[PDB]
Amino acid sequence: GQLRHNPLDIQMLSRGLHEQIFGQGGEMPGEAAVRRSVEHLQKHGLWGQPAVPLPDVELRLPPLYGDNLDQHFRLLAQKQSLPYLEAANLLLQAQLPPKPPAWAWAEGWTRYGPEGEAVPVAIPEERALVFAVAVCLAEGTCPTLAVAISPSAWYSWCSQRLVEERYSWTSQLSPADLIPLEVPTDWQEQLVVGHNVSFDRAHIREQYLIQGSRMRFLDTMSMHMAISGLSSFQRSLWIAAKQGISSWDWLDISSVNSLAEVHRLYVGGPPLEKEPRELFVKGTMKDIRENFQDLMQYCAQDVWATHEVFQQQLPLFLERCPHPVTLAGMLEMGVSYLPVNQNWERYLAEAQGTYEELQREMKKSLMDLANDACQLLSGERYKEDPWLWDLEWDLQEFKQKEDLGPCSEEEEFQQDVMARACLQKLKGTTELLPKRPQHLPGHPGWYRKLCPRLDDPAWTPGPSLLSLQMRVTPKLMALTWDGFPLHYSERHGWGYLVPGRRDTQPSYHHGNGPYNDVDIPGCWFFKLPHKDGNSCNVGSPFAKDFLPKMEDGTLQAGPGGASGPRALEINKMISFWRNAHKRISSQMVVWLPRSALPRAVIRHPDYDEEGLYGAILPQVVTAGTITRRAVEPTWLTASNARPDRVGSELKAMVQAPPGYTLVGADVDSQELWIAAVLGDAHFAGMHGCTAFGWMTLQGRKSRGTDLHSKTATTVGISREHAKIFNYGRIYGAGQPFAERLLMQFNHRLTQQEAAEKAQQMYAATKGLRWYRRAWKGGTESEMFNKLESIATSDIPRTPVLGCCISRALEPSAVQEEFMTSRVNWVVQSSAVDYLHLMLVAMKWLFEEFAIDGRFCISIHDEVRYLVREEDRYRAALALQITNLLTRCMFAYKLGLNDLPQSVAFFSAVDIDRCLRKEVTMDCKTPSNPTGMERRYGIPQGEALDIYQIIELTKGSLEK
Amino acid sequence: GEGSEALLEICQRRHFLSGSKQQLSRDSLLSGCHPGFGPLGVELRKNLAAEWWTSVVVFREQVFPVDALHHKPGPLLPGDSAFRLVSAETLREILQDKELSKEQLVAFLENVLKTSGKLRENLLHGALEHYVNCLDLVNKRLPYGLAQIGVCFHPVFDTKQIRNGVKSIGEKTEASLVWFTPPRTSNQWLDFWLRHRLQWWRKFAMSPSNFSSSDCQDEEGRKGNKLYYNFPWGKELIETLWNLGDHELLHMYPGNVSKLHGRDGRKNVVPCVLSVNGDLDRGMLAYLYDSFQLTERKKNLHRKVLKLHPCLAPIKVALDVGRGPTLELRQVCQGLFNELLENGISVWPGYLETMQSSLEQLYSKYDEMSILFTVLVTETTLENGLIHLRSRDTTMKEMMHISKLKDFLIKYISSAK
Amino acid sequence: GEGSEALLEICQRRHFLSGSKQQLSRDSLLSGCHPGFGPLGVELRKNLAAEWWTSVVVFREQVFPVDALHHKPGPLLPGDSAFRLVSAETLREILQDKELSKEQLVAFLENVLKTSGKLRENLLHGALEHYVNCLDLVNKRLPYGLAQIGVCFHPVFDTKQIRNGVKSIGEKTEASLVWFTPPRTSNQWLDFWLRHRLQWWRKFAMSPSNFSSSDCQDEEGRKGNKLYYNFPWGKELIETLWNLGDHELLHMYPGNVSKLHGRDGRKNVVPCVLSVNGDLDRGMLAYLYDSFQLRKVLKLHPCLAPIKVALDVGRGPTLELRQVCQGLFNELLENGISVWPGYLETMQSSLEQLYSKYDEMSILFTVLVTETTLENGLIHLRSRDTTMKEMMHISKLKDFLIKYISSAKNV
DNA sequence: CCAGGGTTTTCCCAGTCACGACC
DNA sequence: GGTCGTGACTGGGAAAACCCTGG
Repeated sequence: GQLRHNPLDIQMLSRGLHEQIFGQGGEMPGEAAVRRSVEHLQKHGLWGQPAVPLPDVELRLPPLYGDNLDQHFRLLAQKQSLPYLEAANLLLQAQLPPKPPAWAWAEGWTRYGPEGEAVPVAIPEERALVFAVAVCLAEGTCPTLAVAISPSAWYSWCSQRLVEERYSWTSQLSPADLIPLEVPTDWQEQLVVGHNVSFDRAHIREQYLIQGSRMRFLDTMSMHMAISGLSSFQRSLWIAAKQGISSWDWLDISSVNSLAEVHRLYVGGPPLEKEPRELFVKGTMKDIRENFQDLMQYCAQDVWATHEVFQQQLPLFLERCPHPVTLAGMLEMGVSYLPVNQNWERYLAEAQGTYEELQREMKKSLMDLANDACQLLSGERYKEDPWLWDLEWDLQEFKQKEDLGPCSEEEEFQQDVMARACLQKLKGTTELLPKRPQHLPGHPGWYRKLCPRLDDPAWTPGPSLLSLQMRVTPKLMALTWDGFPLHYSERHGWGYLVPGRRDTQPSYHHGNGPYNDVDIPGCWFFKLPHKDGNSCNVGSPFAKDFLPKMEDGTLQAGPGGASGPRALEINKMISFWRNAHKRISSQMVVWLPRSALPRAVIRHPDYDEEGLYGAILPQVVTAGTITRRAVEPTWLTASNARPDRVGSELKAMVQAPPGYTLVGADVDSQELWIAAVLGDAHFAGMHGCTAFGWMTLQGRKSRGTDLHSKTATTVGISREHAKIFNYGRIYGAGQPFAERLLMQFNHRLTQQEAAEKAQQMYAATKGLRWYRRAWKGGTESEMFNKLESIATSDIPRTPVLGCCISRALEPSAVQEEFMTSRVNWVVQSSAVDYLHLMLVAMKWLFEEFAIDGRFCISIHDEVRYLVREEDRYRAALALQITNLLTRCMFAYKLGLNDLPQSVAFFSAVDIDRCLRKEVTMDCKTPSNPTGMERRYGIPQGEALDIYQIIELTKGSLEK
Repeated sequence: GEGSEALLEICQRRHFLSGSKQQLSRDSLLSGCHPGFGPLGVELRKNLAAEWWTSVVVFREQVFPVDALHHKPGPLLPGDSAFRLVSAETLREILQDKELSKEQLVAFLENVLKTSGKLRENLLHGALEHYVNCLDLVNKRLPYGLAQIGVCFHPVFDTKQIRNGVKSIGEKTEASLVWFTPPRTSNQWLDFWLRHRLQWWRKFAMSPSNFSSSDCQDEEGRKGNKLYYNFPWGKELIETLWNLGDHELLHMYPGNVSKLHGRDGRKNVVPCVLSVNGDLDRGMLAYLYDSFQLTERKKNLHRKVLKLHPCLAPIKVALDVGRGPTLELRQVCQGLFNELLENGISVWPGYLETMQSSLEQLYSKYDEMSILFTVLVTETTLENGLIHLRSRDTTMKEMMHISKLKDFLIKYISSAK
Repeated sequence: GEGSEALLEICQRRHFLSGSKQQLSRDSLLSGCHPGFGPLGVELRKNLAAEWWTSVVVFREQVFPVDALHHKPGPLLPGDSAFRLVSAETLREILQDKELSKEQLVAFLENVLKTSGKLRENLLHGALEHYVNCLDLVNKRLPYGLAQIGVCFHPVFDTKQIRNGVKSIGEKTEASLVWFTPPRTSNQWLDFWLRHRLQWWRKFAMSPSNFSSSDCQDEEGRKGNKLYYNFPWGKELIETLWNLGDHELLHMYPGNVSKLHGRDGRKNVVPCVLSVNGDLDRGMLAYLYDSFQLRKVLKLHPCLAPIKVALDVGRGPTLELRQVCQGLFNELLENGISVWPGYLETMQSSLEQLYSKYDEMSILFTVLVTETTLENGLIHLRSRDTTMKEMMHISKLKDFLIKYISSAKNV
């Protein structure tokens, strides 16, 4: 029946599914390839181990266009990007009218005529635009000025915050405080290119309606990254070389992502201006009022530069990215939407409060020891302190330029007047001493810098500028590693001093040292271990990696019995929110009023009238990574959920409005699967051709043969170590890395044998190198050879959709350098194209069956869609069939004509009301000690598998 | 104990608590039967009460103060174990009149028991007596709260000192908050107030880790919490919170339900009562214990000092005179004294004492009193207007201009919070 | 009589006095049988106590605080008239067992009376026990004084309503001052304190002429002076001054007489005791009675008023006005001005009615926020004393308020 | 008798290194 | 391996407060 198998006994797709999705017939592999593959697998001895068959799945698909998978995808992509490319070419080939004479002064939009006539048009009416937005951050995040360009003429928009001067404005943004840039219901859809368009997008008025109007965007920064981008190391070296290894031609075919540098790289000409006054970054609303003309001129200059880059760039992008699916997906990664209810403000309050209280606890614990350290200055008691001796203990001199009886009432008044006058007389003696005040003299040198100066507006009493990272904090706490006092040198980082030097080496100690170069005679300076190897200096003892060292007895607080462990526990508590508090609290929210909410959301019983439901539009650079990934300052870097990190529930606070539920999933072992499938296509085109491939696909993690376990079995080390080594190897690492990590995980193995162990371990995994040169005899030799073949080609296209690598990484310019970056680029760019395929398929499938759906976020592998409550499982079925289609297409591009069932469907299409890793976890955070059902009352979502989905949905897509 | 003994010694010596060492037992201090407090102790309690009142009533728009009569006149519910208040005039008339009988005496005692008043054991029952009027005050807007600081009387049991069956009457000053909340918002406000109280007690503490919270339920299953302090001998209950529900509220006015309904938006409900009561005296002793370091790490740490939070220390600054013209310097010191008094700063009149104590001795004496700063006016001060300041925590000597002392002190006290 | 009843009704309506009209007896108010004061009354008493404490303890170096417990344990001298603290358990147990005769019951009652604790009637007794240590506090230098603002308890024998020997219990809060002074210049100190307290009481009054002083002498010859305020129905005691002499001190510690001596100059002598005692509750009533003039508005002195400024929201969008009002409210609270958060109420009562209501509550100034406030930054401000409406910059409201409070204080 | 030449001190800002967040 | 913030520290330059010079 539906059950079938491959020449390597792997459960493939069902007969109905395979017939629908693979046409009919194919050039099946020959017996010679089978014999070679079997011989290979036997040689490594991973052959035969069967697995419990996965249940057969049947599904009749909606009509698949074209006469092949690739043709169907391309037809869909043409349908998706038909209007957007037309508008893009319309704008690219169009006469640009002359710049306006003088920018007018009227709230909102204003149209500028060819001769300079100015007319306020209610809304722009053009199919394409290039947009620059200006934000006066001092007076909030409301947008201020907009100058727009179009085929007709320039357009200008100014906020009310510049025209009229009210007393105060609402601190929470309303939809009325944005720009009316939309086409209300001769054409449909519009394209607004721009530089860092995500920044410009967030101030567009209609992009906050959840109904999901038809519009897309293109970031020229994304295009530049995709075309002539630079890595982190590449960017650093570019900047350094401009300020003042071989194959330096790449310095001439790339630049950083600032607008001026891109202008120089593409069109060159005169260097763009900068406006050094930087009024928008720092200024005043009245100041921007007075200097309108120059600032608007700079905005229009930015618009013109962006247009120049876009026009001179768009043909090149298609010349290097000739698959329409790539552009179509790049359109859909920039339309992210996240809904946020009234629980946002309470979240900020709770996070800030918890952070503040823990900060106060830590700071007072430090200050207590700080103040007591002053009492070691009198009597020269600083000298004998084993820890506080080398700090600054120098004072500063103050600069300079009987009986009884009651009283009569008149006498009392006279005495009061006399005393007051005598006091006021001395107040005039100011005519001496420095005019600029001194800052706490008398206190020792170390103390004065800790305290703030009284001229500071936010001054607080005492040494309140103490954090655990300060170089004097550990000595102020007097930490003693293994009963040896600490010490810091900038030549070898932190460390501990062991007394016993008579002028060498220790008599009775071993460790990272001694280092005779840093000499404090009488002792030796060893080095604390780090998680990055001995070549790195330990920067701050109060670090995460020292948490095991708190309890094990190796590390002692010294001047405490329990403060130390509490100190590092508080450190780990507020570490994340310390960094994230700026951008987390700097986000924009447009609380959509009840008027603009959908009818259904209001009709829903769980709707709240007093509550406020709003949304956030993430700023995502669609291609900000050399691997063409997305870049988002906060959400791509947001902690998921933990019970020991403050503010770690940020993702969970993203909640659907009433009447909507989130539907999402996550790819499984994506990088490893792509490596395996590439290796299989390279060897014989059969799945499981390589040992790595079988371990990735049919590997039995429960009992027996699997990728993570098998490496451990060969080496003989713990499973966790083997997994770490395998991830490092797929990222690309050498033998010295392996030997260092092996010596780290076990101090009982000597390097003399550790080197042999590492070389044998690598030989088993990747294999040796014989000269015909390539990788042969290794369990993963085929995939490494395939990756290097793709990387070292003259024009390395992505294996899947053929988007060429960034021209700064071409072999013609780098040659035998940056190999690791390119080989990683192969896999990661394949993954990004895979995400694009997923998104385009999802868009088509949701448009085909009139599913009311929207995009939540594309967190690399993850995909989350926001769909209405009633058709929640229909969206799940759409996602599952999308996964099937995209994986089949991925296999077909390499040429394989079959796909295993075990990967044919998503493992868990999660339905939930708040984004989190699992629908089950309540994620009781330190800022929400009770729980989500108790602080905000969300239920645990339902997670479904393919069989459950087809059973609930009857395996159909219509209503 | 030795550290605790030293702390009790200091609190007696520098006039923090009043009484003799026999009366200064831990049980006496905890039970509400201590002989009294020293003047500095009264100042400390006043400061703590002021901070609590600000943080609870001042910064809440829906909370109002309430005053409970110190006694509850009868007739009372049967079974009450509270003491009875009897006028001495009635007893004098009873004992002087020789025409009375045994039966007349029995009838008189029955009448006294049936018609006697009681001292307040808790602030809650009297607080509810003002619910109708206070509800009218806030235009029937629920939630709303009533607060009150004052002394409540409790019984004390003992076995060693009690010879002739004498049951002692103990007094304790209590801060009570009655918070009337909609039933849907029971645990919401309960947790919120627990968090706020724990933050308030941790805010002024030198070592907040010794403060703790613990959840506990009553015999009826209504939710509650108890907060403790880690004394050198163990935790002591310093504050309790209970979700009383509505049993007490319905029992107080059983007549009609329509008078006691409260509005939560557009709906009228009978509200649930959250009662928050804390032990001021125990907390004062606890802050005294917290301020004193129990040194048991650096072996060379002398100078017993009382690191009270600056907003709670009883006397802010102290003045002294050095060598120079006594009359002019005294005029300067009196001027500075009046100036610092006019700005809400408590000042210790140290320039009046004629003892020529050594400077180290005076520094120790002012430190034991937990004085934030030591101000010294000398001949140079009359010369140019520079004054000295010895910070309690730092013990470092600095100089500031004499007109710059007022602003520095006010900014210090304000921003310390 | 109508005016007094009208004023009592006003104080009851606006939460100065608490309880029902029948429970609000003028005799009950004077004698301390009142059911309690309203929250506005609580704030008024707090302000009065603040001004008394500032005027007495803060500004004089020889006055130190003293804390006396509310009871005095047994045994007690016979003839004391204070309420006897009685445990109901023993009375019930004695009632249950009738085996004891009349004489045995009398003996038990006498034993209990000799061993019954008492509630304090005046802080004077408690202060003397603190004379030794508090004397040690000033290095034996005289004079020095003690003070304690607090409440006492006093018996009330209402001849109007007593049938079954029912004596009520009255509680009055009084401020005490015990000035241990050398005998040489005692009456000079007496005169100083007397004039000072007359000035203090007249300081906050609208018509200070209604306050008066009078001299008196006890049975033992101790000179004394007493202050009275002219309530509409008559003069009532508001504070008493007595030259107690040294009877109490000598009685207290009958052994080593030298230990209780005080150092006056170069000699050691027994000091004379001066007593200052006044009913802060009755003074609060006195000020309220003073404030009534016929527009019924309570013009309590600004330094003692319970509510200093009131806020409201005018016609316009609610949320913006509410946010601005909350900001202003927080700023005002942060700077030590007590405010009324009237901006929450939604009842569309007329501005005239609202002004009347706030004035009857003794509110110094009234701030209202409307759309024009968001337009330009001027807030409508109403003067209680002048019935004139002033528009002032919303930013500068707090400085104007604190200046008004200070200027009232120094005048 | 004061403006400045040169002196010094102090304030500030670009860069550097270690750290901890999602993949 | 790629990517993003941060904070503590630091060196060098710019702004502001001094000495005695002399016509």
